[PDB]
Amino acid sequence: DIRHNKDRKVRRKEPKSQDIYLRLLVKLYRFLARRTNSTFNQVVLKRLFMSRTNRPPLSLSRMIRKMKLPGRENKTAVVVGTVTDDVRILEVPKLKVCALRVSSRARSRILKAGGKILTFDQLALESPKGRGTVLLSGPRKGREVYRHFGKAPGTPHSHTKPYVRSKGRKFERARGRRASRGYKN
Amino acid sequence: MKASGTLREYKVVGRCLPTPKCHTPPLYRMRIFAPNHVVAKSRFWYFVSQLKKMKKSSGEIVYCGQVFEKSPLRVKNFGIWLRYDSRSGTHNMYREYRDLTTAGAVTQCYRDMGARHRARAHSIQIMKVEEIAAGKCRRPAVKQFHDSKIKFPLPHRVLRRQHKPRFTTKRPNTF
Amino acid sequence: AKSKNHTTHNQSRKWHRNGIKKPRSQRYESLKGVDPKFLRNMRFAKKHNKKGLKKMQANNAKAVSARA
Amino acid sequence: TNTKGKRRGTRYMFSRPFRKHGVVPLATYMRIYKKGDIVDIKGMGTVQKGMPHKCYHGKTGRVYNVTQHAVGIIVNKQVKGKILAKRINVRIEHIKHSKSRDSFLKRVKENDQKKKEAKEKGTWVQLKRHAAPPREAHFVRTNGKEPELLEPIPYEF
Amino acid sequence: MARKAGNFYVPAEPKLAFVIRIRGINGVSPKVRKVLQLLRLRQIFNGTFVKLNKASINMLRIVEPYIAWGYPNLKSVNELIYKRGYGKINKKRIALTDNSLIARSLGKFGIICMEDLIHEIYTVGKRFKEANNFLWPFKLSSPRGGMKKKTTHFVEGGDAGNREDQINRLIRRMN
RNA sequence: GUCUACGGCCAUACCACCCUGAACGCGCCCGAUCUCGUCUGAUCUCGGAAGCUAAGCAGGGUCGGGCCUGGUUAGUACUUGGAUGGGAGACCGCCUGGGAAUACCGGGUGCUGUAGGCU
RNA sequence: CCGUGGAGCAGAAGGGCAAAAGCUCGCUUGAUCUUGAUUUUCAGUACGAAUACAGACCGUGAAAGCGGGGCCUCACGAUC
RNA sequence: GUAAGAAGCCCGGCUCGCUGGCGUGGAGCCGGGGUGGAAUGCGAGUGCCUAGUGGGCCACUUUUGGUAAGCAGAACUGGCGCUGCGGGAUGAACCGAACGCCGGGUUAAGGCGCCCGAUGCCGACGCUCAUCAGACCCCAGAAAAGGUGUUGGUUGAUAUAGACAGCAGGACGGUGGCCAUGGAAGUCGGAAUCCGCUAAGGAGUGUGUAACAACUCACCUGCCGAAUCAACUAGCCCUGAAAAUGGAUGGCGCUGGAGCGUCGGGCCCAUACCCGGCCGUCGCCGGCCUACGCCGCGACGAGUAGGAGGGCCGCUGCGGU
Ligand SMILES: [Mg+2]
Ligand SMILES: [Mg+2]
Ligand SMILES: [Mg+2]
Ligand SMILES: [Mg+2]
Ligand SMILES: [Mg+2]
Ligand SMILES: [Mg+2]
Ligand SMILES: [Mg+2]
Ligand SMILES: [Mg+2]
Ligand SMILES: [Mg+2]
Ligand SMILES: [Mg+2]
Ligand SMILES: [Mg+2]
Ligand SMILES: [Mg+2]
Ligand SMILES: [Mg+2]
Ligand SMILES: [Mg+2]
Ligand SMILES: [Mg+2]
Ligand SMILES: [Mg+2]
Ligand SMILES: [Mg+2]
Ligand SMILES: [Mg+2]
Ligand SMILES: [Mg+2]
Ligand SMILES: [Mg+2]
Ligand SMILES: [Mg+2]
Ligand SMILES: [Mg+2]
Ligand SMILES: [Mg+2]
Ligand SMILES: [Mg+2]
Ligand SMILES: [Mg+2]
Ligand SMILES: [Mg+2]
Ligand SMILES: [Mg+2]
Ligand SMILES: [Mg+2]
Ligand SMILES: [Mg+2]
Ligand SMILES: [Mg+2]
Ligand SMILES: [Mg+2]
Ligand SMILES: [Mg+2]
Ligand SMILES: [Mg+2]
Repeated sequence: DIRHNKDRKVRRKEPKSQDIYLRLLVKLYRFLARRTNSTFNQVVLKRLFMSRTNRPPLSLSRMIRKMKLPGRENKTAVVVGTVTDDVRILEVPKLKVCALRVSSRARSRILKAGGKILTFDQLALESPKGRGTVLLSGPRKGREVYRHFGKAPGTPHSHTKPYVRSKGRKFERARGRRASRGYKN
Repeated sequence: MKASGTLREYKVVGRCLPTPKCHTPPLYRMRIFAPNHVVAKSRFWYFVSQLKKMKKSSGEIVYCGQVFEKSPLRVKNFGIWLRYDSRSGTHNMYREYRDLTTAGAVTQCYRDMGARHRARAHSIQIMKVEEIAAGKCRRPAVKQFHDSKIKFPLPHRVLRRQHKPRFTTKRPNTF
Repeated sequence: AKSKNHTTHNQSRKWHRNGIKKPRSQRYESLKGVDPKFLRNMRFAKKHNKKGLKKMQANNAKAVSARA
Repeated sequence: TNTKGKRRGTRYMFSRPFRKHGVVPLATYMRIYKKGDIVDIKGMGTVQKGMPHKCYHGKTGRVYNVTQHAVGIIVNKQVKGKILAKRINVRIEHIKHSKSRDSFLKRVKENDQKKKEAKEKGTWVQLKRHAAPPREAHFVRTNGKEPELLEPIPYEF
Repeated sequence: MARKAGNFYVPAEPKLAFVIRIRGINGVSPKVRKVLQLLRLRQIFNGTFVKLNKASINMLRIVEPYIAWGYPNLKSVNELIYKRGYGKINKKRIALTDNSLIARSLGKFGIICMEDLIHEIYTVGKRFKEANNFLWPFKLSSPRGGMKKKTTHFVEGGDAGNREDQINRLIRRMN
């Protein structure tokens, strides 16, 4: 017949967190994505099940750049996860944004520009089908854990940052990193 | 080949596909004994491949028809030509049978070959089947019946019903 | 204590369990191993393109838009 | 234990064919090889400078680099587990064009010509290929000649 | 009209063939297991319709020892569509009870009714692939008369082989 | 219908013998002062134009030898898959598909890419 | 005079070579520097060997070109 | 091994320090227009962590060493180990077939005299008699050779111009011929080998004599009177065929078969197939009824080492209740 090794979908359908507010958000967005037949509702429901790693914190300057693109004048920026303040920029536009657990340093920086922010329940009350929205997400591969990954730190094209106890001289440098001692990668 | 049950006569005509080098093939015909038309066509293909450069892919069968006996009510004598294959080597053979139908004579030939020589139907090639007169019958077992006013009893007839009156006070007379 | 030396039995099954699919074919595969002179010429042609492109190509685009 | 080598077991693979020895024909040099064309690899014994490995003999691959006296070919070599796209630098003495790509180009040219020509006439021409369909019902002819009877020949040693 | 002039007439080769799986699951080579999976014949004693082409003929010849294929009849197709008819509007096997089930999934081509489905199956044309793929592999029961020499080819006296006109007599007992 | 110069295929066009070659051309051929090199102007190099198709060369012929192609060998030797097929084995037959070569016989034996001189 | 490789190419064999890779002659060290990528056992790690390039200086022939060792397949070695 | 398209083709224009007679060639970029391109089947791609393993064996086929091995060593595929179930009496690998718990029907392989379910069919054709019958891949026994024991076949030769068998008669002359010698007078030897009357007799097929004699045969004929002789070939059976506790078609037994070969119609049952109920997993989901709950449909459930999830299974103690 047919093998049963890939018949079970490994994706998760229930948030492992026990946060009551997150549970209520899931209970609301599940009904929305089930009824309104909105792919935006579907994807924002799927992004709520994700873990801490799959929900990277989007910075403020990245969202500034994403909103500065043409066609994002009055559209609402939606970030499933935490948006953090950026100290590298000095001036910010109106920036009407809806996110989850906005940092306090960015709270004042956004409220002083004149733009108003709102939460996920307010977003659902305002635009159920998700009209006039831009879904943004932070750098998922920007995590440091993804820099130690690859094929192997021994192949001549590794650039994979092998695990080292302490960084400096005489620490994984002699045999396999230079042509003087042994070989070069 | 199985030759299960009774055999059947099939006239099978066939020719190669029309090729640009030459068209209108000679359209060779054969007379095959087989239980059904499928194995009839298979045996025809086998024989025409063994005879000439013809195969099932490069050739085709035009017509395959059941052939009925021209006189099913007449007792006839048939001379069968065999090209059978034994355990040591293959040999030719001429046999004679007495039956009403050509298919019946071929069935008798197959059964008699399989019984007397342990030759399976895989290695039996029926070469020629022709009705012969009583004067050209060389076999004594068949020639002993070409006598009018033939009379013989049926002595020591079996009971054939041993188990219907399985328990009885009788002893069969058998006469 | 003689033992078995080398066989390749029960290997095609192990391979076909995961798959022997072809490598990922993608556009713009790579530029490694290419002639260094050719690569230098390509870099020069790419970096000197915007010097004359944004004017003559724009004029030709306006011309063909006026044509159709 | 099998004496792995660079040219082990090519006694008949890298040898020149019968009655074809001597210097290389000059036609194989004047052939043009550009980047992206599909070519074939066939090891030649007349020259031994840039001959490929015995595992790439008879392999078909596309060209990714061109130099003075050689070409760079991306060949899909099937290692025990998977397939690797390997870059090989082989001279032009062992490389010839692949007629499969030429036939495909001729077919696509015929197709884009046939459709461009039939668009005006409005006839939906069937330019898509198909397998060999079963032949339709045809009428044979015997012209009065009786079909010849075939009989198996008796066995004779 | 051809036999009047003493000339034979050959019909066209049937463009549709019913294939049934005969052998089991375990103990099969991958070369034939892949073809059995591609023919939608996974479990034993199930049958599907195949459009006969140069590729399909060789695909059936590759797995000949594990299949029994033949040329289905109109009544056999009717029975297989009515009694054992199951279509998949989604990844599930829904029984064919109402014409709306066919008109919703396959009505975009003009096969709204089950009669249209039977016609498209028996008169293979431009929209045969979709109609054949919409039908779930026909799960057939075991035969009544008993299969003779399951491991042997039909020509030798078995059942696993080409049964061009004799496959209907087996379909009558399998369904 | 042909040749020369440069070439692709590299014996259908190579080998041995025998016949023909008008007008160009190829060459044979006549001579070592300069360029050049050997024992030798034989060979390679600067001077030709007294004779020739004797030779090379180009065509034609051999119930020619080779080469290519096609029949025969032959659905024959082999071979993919199958059987609770035979035989004690060696091996063989059958079903489904593909299908070789030597003997023997018959047919051919150069086609063309660019520049040029002739009838 | 015949002579298609029946000799020779340093050495065990295989492949390859004829105005040649064989013998002779004349100049010569490209058997020298440098960074990468690639092939071969491969875990596609290293060593060894080898391929095609590129950047300077030279050899050779008139020149196109060839040469960064031996016509090719072995002739060789991490840490400290 | 490659290709069977939109990552492709046609068109126009720019860049090059690459190459270069040439606006030449080749790469890169931009711009607008035109997807239906062999069949069949399927949802794919990708990242991280990672236990166990690192002694294997068997089978069809191809093969290396060996005389051979249930020996050692290889290639593809399958199986056991990782595996139950129906047949092979018995069983690791054979034949079917793969495994949740059940009811009905059917079947694969195999079988239908009794053990033991089903031939208790008025089953068909033919072979076979053993004082050692025979009875189903692996599998558990056998060869060369032989049979005037039967049953088929082939090549041949004779016979009303009366054969083959049987009874009876003849079986002579040249010539006790040529080489031998103690004896060879057809009969121990070498080479030869004819002739005449006949109806036929062979320089003679064998027995015998030291040799001669004698019997007998090839050959012809008399009586009877119509088929017969010889050599091969292959099916059963038989000889060939001898091992040690009493004993193995599984046993009883079986001979107009319960044996061998070819088959027909029925019948017997597996965890296999079809229909239906129930349990669980997965997928698709349905509803604003513990949402961590409540439903609906479809397809699948075996498994050592190992990896995960659930437990309203269980033991002890602590904070709340
Ligand atoms: Mg499982
Ligand atoms: Mg997994
Ligand atoms: Mg080991
Ligand atoms: Mg029944
Ligand atoms: Mg001088
Ligand atoms: Mg001088
Ligand atoms: Mg001179
Ligand atoms: Mg001359
Ligand atoms: Mg002359
Ligand atoms: Mg000749
Ligand atoms: Mg076989
Ligand atoms: Mg040598
Ligand atoms: Mg040699
Ligand atoms: Mg250089
Ligand atoms: Mg051992
Ligand atoms: Mg072994
Ligand atoms: Mg174990
Ligand atoms: Mg397993
Ligand atoms: Mg098992
Ligand atoms: Mg059992
Ligand atoms: Mg089998
Ligand atoms: Mg099996
Ligand atoms: Mg049951
Ligand atoms: Mg059975
Ligand atoms: Mg009973
Ligand atoms: Mg015996
Ligand atoms: Mg047994
Ligand atoms: Mg034993
Ligand atoms: Mg006998
Ligand atoms: Mg007994
Ligand atoms: Mg199941
Ligand atoms: Mg399980
Ligand atoms: Mg408790």
